[PDB]
Amino acid sequence: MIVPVRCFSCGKVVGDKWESYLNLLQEDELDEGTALSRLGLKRYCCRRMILTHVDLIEKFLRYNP
Amino acid sequence: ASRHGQKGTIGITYRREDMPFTAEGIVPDLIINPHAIPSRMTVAHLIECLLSKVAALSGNEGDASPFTDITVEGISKLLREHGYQSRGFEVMYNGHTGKKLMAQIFFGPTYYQRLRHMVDDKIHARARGPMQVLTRQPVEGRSRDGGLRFGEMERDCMIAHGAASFLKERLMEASDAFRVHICGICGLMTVIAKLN
Amino acid sequence: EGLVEYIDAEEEESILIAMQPEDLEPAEADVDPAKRIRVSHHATTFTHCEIHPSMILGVAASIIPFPDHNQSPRNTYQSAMGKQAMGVFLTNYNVRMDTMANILYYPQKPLGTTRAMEYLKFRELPAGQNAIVAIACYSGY
Amino acid sequence: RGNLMGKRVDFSARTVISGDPNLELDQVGVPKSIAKTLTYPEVVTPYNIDRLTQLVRNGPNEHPGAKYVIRDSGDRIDLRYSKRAGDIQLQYGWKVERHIMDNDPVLFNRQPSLHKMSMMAHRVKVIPYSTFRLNLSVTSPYNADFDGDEMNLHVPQSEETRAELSQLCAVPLQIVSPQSNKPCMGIVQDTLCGIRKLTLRDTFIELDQVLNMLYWVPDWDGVIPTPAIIKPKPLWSGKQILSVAIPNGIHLQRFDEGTTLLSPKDNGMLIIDGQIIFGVVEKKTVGSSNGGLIHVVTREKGPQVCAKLFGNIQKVVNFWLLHNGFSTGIGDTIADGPTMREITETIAEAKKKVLDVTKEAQANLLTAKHGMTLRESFEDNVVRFLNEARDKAGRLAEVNLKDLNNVKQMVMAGSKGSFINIAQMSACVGQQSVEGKRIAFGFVDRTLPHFSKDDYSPESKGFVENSYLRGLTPQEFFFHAMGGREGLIDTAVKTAETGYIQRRLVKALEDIMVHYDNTTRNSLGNVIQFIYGEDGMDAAHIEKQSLDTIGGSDAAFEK
Amino acid sequence: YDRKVPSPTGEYVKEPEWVLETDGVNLSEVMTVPGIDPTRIYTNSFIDIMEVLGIEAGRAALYKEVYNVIASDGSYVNYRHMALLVDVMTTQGGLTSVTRHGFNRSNTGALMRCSFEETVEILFEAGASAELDDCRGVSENVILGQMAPIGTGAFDVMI
Amino acid sequence: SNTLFDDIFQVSEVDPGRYNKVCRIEAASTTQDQCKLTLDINVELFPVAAQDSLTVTIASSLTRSWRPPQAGDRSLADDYDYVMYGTAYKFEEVSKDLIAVYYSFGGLLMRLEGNYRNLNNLKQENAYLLIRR
Amino acid sequence: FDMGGYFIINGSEKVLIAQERSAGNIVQVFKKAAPSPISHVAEIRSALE
Amino acid sequence: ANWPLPVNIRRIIQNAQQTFHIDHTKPSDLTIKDIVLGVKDLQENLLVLRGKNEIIQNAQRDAVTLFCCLLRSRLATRRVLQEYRLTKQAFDWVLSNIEAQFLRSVVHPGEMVGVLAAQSIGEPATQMTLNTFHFAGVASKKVTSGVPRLKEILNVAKNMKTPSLTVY
Amino acid sequence: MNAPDRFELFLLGEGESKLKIDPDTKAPNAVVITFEKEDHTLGNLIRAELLNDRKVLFAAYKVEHPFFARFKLRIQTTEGYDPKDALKNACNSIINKLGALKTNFETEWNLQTL
Amino acid sequence: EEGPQVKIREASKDNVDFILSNVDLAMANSLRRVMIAEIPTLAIDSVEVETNTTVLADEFIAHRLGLIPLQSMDIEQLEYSRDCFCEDHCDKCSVVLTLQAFGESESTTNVYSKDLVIVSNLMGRNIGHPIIQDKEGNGVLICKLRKGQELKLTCVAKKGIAKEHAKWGPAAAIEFEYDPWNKLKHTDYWYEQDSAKEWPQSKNCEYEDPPNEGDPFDYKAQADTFYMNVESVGSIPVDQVVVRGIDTLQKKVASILLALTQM
Amino acid sequence: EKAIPKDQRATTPYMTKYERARILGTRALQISMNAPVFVDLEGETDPLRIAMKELAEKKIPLVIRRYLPDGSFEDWSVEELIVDL
Amino acid sequence: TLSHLRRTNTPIAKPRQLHNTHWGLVCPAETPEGQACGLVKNL
RNA sequence: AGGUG
DNA sequence: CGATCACCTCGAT
Ligand SMILES: [Mg+2]
Ligand SMILES: [Zn+2]
Ligand SMILES: [Zn+2]
Ligand SMILES: [Zn+2]
Repeated sequence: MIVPVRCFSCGKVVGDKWESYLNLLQEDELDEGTALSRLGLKRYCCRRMILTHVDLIEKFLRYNP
Repeated sequence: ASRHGQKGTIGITYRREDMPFTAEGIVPDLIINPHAIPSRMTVAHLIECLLSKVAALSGNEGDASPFTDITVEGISKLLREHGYQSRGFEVMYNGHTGKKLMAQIFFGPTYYQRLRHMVDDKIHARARGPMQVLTRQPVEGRSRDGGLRFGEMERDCMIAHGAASFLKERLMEASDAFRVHICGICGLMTVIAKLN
Repeated sequence: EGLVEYIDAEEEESILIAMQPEDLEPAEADVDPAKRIRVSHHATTFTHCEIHPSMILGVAASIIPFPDHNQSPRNTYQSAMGKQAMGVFLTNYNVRMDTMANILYYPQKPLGTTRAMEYLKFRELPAGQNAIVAIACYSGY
Repeated sequence: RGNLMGKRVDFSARTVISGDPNLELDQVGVPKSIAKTLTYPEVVTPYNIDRLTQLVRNGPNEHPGAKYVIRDSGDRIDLRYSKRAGDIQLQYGWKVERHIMDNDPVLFNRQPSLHKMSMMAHRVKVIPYSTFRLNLSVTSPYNADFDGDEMNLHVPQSEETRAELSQLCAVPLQIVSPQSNKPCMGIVQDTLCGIRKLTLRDTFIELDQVLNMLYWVPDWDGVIPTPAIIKPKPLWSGKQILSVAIPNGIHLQRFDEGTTLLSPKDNGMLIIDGQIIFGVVEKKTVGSSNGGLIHVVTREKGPQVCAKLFGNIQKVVNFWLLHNGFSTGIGDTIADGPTMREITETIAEAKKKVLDVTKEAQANLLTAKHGMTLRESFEDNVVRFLNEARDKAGRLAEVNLKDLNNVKQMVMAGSKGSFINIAQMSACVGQQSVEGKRIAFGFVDRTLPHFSKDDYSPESKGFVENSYLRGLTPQEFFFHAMGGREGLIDTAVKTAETGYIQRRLVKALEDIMVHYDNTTRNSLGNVIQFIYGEDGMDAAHIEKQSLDTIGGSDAAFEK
Repeated sequence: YDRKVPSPTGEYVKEPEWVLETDGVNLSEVMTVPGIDPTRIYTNSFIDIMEVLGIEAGRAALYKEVYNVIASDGSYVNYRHMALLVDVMTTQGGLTSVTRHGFNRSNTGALMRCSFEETVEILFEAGASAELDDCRGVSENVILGQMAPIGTGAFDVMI
Repeated sequence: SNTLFDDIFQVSEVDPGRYNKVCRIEAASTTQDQCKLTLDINVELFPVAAQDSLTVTIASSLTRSWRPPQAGDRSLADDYDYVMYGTAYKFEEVSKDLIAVYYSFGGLLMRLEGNYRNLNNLKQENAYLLIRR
Repeated sequence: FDMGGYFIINGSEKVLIAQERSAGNIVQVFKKAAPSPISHVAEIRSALE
Repeated sequence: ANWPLPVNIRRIIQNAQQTFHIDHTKPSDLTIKDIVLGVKDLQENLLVLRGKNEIIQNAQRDAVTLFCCLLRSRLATRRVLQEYRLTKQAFDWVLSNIEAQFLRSVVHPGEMVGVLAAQSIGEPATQMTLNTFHFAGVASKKVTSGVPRLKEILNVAKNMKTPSLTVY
Repeated sequence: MNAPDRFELFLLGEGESKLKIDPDTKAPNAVVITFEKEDHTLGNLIRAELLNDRKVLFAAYKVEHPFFARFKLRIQTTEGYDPKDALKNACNSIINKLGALKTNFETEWNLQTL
Repeated sequence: EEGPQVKIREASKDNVDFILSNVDLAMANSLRRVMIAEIPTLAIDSVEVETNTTVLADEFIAHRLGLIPLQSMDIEQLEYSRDCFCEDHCDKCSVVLTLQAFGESESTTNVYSKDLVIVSNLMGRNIGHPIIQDKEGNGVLICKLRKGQELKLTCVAKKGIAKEHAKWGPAAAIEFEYDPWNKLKHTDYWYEQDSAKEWPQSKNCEYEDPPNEGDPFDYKAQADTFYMNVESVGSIPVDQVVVRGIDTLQKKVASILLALTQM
Repeated sequence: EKAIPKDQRATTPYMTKYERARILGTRALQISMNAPVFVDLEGETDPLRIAMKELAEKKIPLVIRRYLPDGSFEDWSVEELIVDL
Repeated sequence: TLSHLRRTNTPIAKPRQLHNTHWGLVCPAETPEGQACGLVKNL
């Protein structure tokens, strides 16, 4: 359910990195690890944030009203 | 709780600054005690952590499937390839002083579950309230503002203590207590209460 | 095409099952000291083979990472707990009217998964978060 | 049963319990809301009039306040409503139902209440947050932990009722238990683990920390002890700064194994006046031992003084450890490359001893001893052969574990872990049993349909060759699950039965008490014992003592 | 079996000895067998010890048994506690069980017994036999909502 | 007070029994053919190799709250490199003439045996050990 | 993601819990304890499907 | 030798040694008469039952029989001098300290001794794990233990599961 | 629910004053200052700087419970020296070090390129 | 200059690597702490929800809004609302933001921090401008809208510190290391065979000399020279995180010095 | 009837724990209800602390009726009873 | 939910025990602790 | 019933 | 004629 703003552990803004990550995976066709590092997510607390996120909102938006 | 039979309540909440910290500046979201490990023998918990650390670093999903040839060595080999000490240990500095802890901490990511059973849904206190019609005793349940049961098992501890009056207070002043009239002849509750 | 068959405990009585396709039926003639010790092919008069011994487990247990490295009761205890754990129970949650519904704000797909989780739809509807955790004696709280 | 022997009661609270290292042994951490709910009827006397009047002014929503004012004629003044809630000019003889305040005695409990120690009087400490807070050392008598346990709290309503709690039920009084004639509380977990670490010969602390540690002790005399070292740096040993928590006039001697007054291994224990001379402080000293510091201090210095001792030791050790740190990794289960080889071949030669004994049984060369079956003897042998393997394999691991091994460290302190734990986690799990026999042939002449018929081999009948580190195979896994289940099965069936036993015992002995003639009589005044326990001594005031006229040689008795 | 027996020089010595262990009980007959120590013969059947040797011996074996359950568990309970229980079952002359058949049938107060088991029927026979309840018991005072003659209430306080 | 005992010892063996800062020393006096010493030394602060020749001194001089030395003008009774403060715990006589004394320096143990110890080493919470070269 | 397998009775979702019973028409032999006169018994829980 | 008894004499002695600063190098100011007769007096003062009559007098004598065995073995003339190196002052204090601690050690009338016993047995019974035994590895060591055995005992089991007869 | 307001960590209440000076009973020329609404950030920093003063015999601080922001600082000085002066000088020494640090960082920052 | 010494290794718009030589660990840490928790910033501290026909809950959004970085450059020329004499908020103590979004398009509509609009009187001070570091020019995805979906709300951004709520930290992780050789012997390494082989070398080892094999332990040595890396969220620039850090610390020490004068 | 004379008394000369708790309790109850204090207060306000001092200074005018198992009793004043403990 | 829909109940020699024959049919772990331990099974 | 210890 | 203590929650008639 939607990309968290900021990493719970440290605070680095991650809420602006999602769409960018998705283009890096789909359009650039790179692997998650190189995708995360290209966005500038050096620490593993910041890595799990995006890598471990499930974007349930896309499914929720499918609900008619 | 973790996915390894490790249930535990929040003891206290520390902000980022008071928390122990990595040379990288990483800080735990959670601190679990070493004493929860030896007797419980939940080794997979420790392995999940090693794997999950490697997984977050490399940007891959860790294969924690049972009957596989995934070894602690194999994982350790990959974690070191990421410039970390192979067994999950990390040098950590004290949040209060900045001084390095003499001990290195097994630090890394572990999948933790938020369970039900939350203090606020459990807390109850009663100091006089609703009384059941028949028994004239405090009602039952938090949802009804009930009285905590002081069972016979509890009555026993008080007898053991030799606290004769507290035991009388629990069963009279708090809870029950009623004034009846007795006939000196038959000794029954036949005396008609015509007070005033 | 009869490449797979349905067996109950009654028929199980009369058959010889291999645990793995490979390690249980190739040939015979150094090792990895890290890897666990497995017996052998030995009894070689097989009629069947196990699809996957991970399949001996059900839903709640199929969620545990490496239960094969855990004490048997901890695996039972966890199975009870996972059912008390919050998460996105269903995508339609907003449209339902249930007596109590606990939904996690930012659920996370675990960094440590089981192959069985793919079928259990766990990484699509998770029930927990990947917390950065330190095993340590701190303030003693 | 549910309305006369027991009943639901007013002035009772309950919540989730949590641990507090900054709380006193005899204290109880009560949430503000709870303190604000539960009240004590306090009669207006010139002694309290000023405080009571003010508390009535604070009202029911501000904490050190009250709800209800009881005047003569009977009527209650509800402080939450009432137009005169701000008015109220109190009179002596009126009662003020004031909120529960710091230091009030309260009856604290945890179910099942199978002990007099499961119910104790604690000193109130009104604190924020929703959990009841308690000192880790009061955990054991209640048999509590913080995995989600809930505790009950009761409030005395009379002056005599609160006297009964403080004079009979108080936590410091319950320290030395009559059940086992030893204490029922001691130093546990981080404090037990840290104390060992702090107490080593190697452990040396500098001024900066020394002073902080010294200050942390509240009773501190204010005197900086002369450091044990005044060489190219002043250094205080851990023993030194910890001996500050121990009071004066305290003497303790032990002798473990190699203890020789020169204690080369730093074993045994020697405390003179109140300074630890030698010996690493672990469970034997600081646990709930028969001849422990606690038993000694309660007897020598008093209940309320020994209660202080917990806090003092806690405060130093907790702090020192907060700064030293301690952890447990996956590395603490890893045993040497060469150690694993030996463990592996240990199990391999056990496997052969089993195979040969089997080969022997099959040849009719096996002869069973009088009283048992040819098969009974075989199984009894194999089971023994295989247990020896696990014990030898685990011992090989324990030996390889360094003094820096965090699991070994806990075992050494006595905080958590025993041999088995080391063994099963790092060397070999071992044989699994059900109904006290190795894995049975559930299928016809086989344990699993992966085996052939009549296979009495270790692997087939439930021997777990692997350690939790290596990982269990599907068969091993299932077999361990079968054994594992058996545990949970009786665990359950025990409590339903042990509970009934407890009741019956209690019911049968309810009325047995010591009368004013040292005689032990029932409700009929029938003699049970003429002298209680045959000596007329209270169980808590007793302790194991060596009678020196019984043992020794006739020659040594003479000398 | 291992035995702690004193040596001729004074010190207690570890001298091993042969001991027979039986499946079944016939104490009366086995103790009269020539070649044994009839002073030392034992049985886990405390009831058989009671019938053959007497109530006092039965009491010694009854404790030895209770003790042995606690001991085998690794636990330790002070003598006085099991001593008491054992005496309670013993003082009656025979072996009164810790059940409704045993202690609950005793000459104790009608209200104090009805609190354990057979609740209504205890009060029923109390009515017919026209029982007078002593009110010296804990249970009766607990029911009667009075300060029981327990510790604090085991004496009267006067001016 | 002043010195209670002073001697030059010859180290024979040095052992770190599962310790990294501490070592138990074994030495006999170069003068007296019976006078021995067994003592725990902090080899991190002052190392001791085997066969070393050290000068040992038991004093009782240079009681109230400890004050940091403060070089200002404070001159302590040492031209030494290693100093410890401890307590006497046992005065065991090893028969006839031979007598031993037990000292603990916050748990760093010391046993010294001979005969001429006498009226000097008494039951005192006071005891200073001093080592040089 | 819903899997079904349940019912909806007066708005509430109901799960019928699978009930474990001993199979019928099966012959089974059992030894009988010491005070009993019959040493062994052969049983058949016969029923019509 | 080791048995739970009131008044830890060892500690009392240790306390006297520290308090009075006992010097093992100086001869004691005691007498054989002071020790021998002193201990004999202390014994007469270890009260449990205050009745001046014969029955109660012997009941009292019986109750202190074992503790006096300890007292005598510990406070023997050779031991008081050779071992402890006590002084008349330290010795006199030891005597009065034992008497006081003994009277403190005595059970209090009103003590709910019955409930105490029941709970003292009941609590460790719930703590009992394994209805089986640690003897499970051996064949001729299989006797009913744990909660089932404790159940057999309390119920006064006419037909116990493992009736055994140990012959000497 | 029973959780206190987060501003209570840095905001003083009614009646609550920052410093509370209390003469120590156990030792001469010793004082116990109670810093209100202040954690380890100030405690440890002041305690470490007091240790630099040669005329300071003792300096140790403590956070008696983590729920509350307050901390206790014990200072013992030599005769003639008031511990309130020891605290004063310690505080100034800190300011002077911090002042220097600010300028030094600024001079370096203005050299960098990015 | 005089006391503590600084040597900037690398500097960027978001990070500062530097060496803090001639300083005490107590100061190094107190600075590290105060950087994390006590530098005041500006963050949304009130959400007035006019309309919410969205997938997400009001508070769920309100919470994310608080987490959005806002320009905190001239935060010192803005009052803490508690100190302000106004009833509630004003221009001297707050900044008012507006979020109006509606899914006009068939395709999924996205809501960004760029979509927040300042309504308050700014009075020429660098404040409340949502921090955008995103390449496309729209930082932080607040929400996603379908079609009929609309979100109308109003934000009151206020002055505050992380010590009250984590949203107020100009924060991010601060790297902190001293003595990369354990010459101080401040930590005892856990090993299996070799500590040196099993523990990886820190990049800061290059800036120091190894223990030099058979050398006696330097007991008297104390911790000075600390390797740090301050990362900024964006609200306040890097220099200012450290500069304000030192400043807050001076200010809080000065308050004690001042509290002594009052008594 | 029944009673036992002051001379000839087998009961403990020392006060029991149950005896003092009931005593301090009863005395505290009286103090709380504005009864006169038989000891000088040292800035004391708590009814139990005052009862504790009144016992410490042996000025509690209460007597314990020690019932024996036959029914007979022995009257022991707080003044005579030894409060060792 | 999935777990609930795959539950077994056994009303009323050793039914609570994980039998050999349960292999690959009923879960070796998933069972309630106490009261109905080993009577409530999961597929 | 469904669960918490 | 028995058959662990206490505690929560639900929806039933
Ligand atoms: Mg628990
Ligand atoms: Zn991060
Ligand atoms: Zn009538
Ligand atoms: Zn304003």
